[PDB]
Amino acid sequence: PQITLWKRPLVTIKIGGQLKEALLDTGADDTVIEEMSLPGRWKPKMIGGIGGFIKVRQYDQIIIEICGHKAIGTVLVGPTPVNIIGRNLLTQIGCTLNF
Amino acid sequence: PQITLWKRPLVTIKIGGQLKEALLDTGADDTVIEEMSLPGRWKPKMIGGIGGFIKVRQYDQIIIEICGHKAIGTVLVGPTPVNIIGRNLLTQIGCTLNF
Ligand SMILES: N#Cc1ccc(S(=O)(=O)Nc2cccc([C@@H](c3c(O)c4c(oc3=O)CCCCCC4)C3CC3)c2)cc1
Repeated sequence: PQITLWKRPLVTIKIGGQLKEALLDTGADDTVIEEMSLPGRWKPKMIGGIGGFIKVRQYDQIIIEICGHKAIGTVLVGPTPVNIIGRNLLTQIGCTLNF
Repeated sequence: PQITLWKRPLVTIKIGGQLKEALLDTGADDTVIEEMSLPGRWKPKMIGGIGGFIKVRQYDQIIIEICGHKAIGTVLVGPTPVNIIGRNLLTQIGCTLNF
């Protein structure tokens, strides 16, 4: 739908069998979820942000049901303070910025 | 106009007279800009990023032209990786998220 930005755009995502809320962040390239157990193999890597870099585990092709729609792609797991849905998944559910 | 998220939603902003590149970040509450000279008096602030917190100088009433549209609000100046345009100034231009 259309989402106004007076409030944090927080949605409910279904991932790895668990429900979690996340923030739609158009600024982020990837999707960073809090430390949790996901199945598969992963390669460790470091993403940087405001404040510095954090070490994370990159799992490939994971399915996420972000707000009623499914999407597949990479998910980085680690010590992030908030669950963030980034560009690599926002494009899959057809999200655009309009003004 | 309408922006698809296949590439970084970078825009040309005009602040302080200089032209700068900025990222439209819907997850960011406030606008954070790399170091520079702005007018007035400031207050201190700490904003929480993915990798931790950083200290910033808050300036209010700053005139700013986000790709054509001119908004007037608070800008935080600090040690950021890239200039971010947050919701405080994104609601001023009428920006929304659609899908
Ligand atoms: N929930 C929440 C929430 C908590 C704090 C804040 S805050 O005070 O605005 N601080 C604040 C200010 C500006 C941005 C941010 C975010 C953030 C990004 O969107 C991006 C990156 O690192 C980040 O920390 C990576 C590279 C730089 C830009 C690209 C994407 C946080 C939400 C994840 C937080 C905002 C929201």
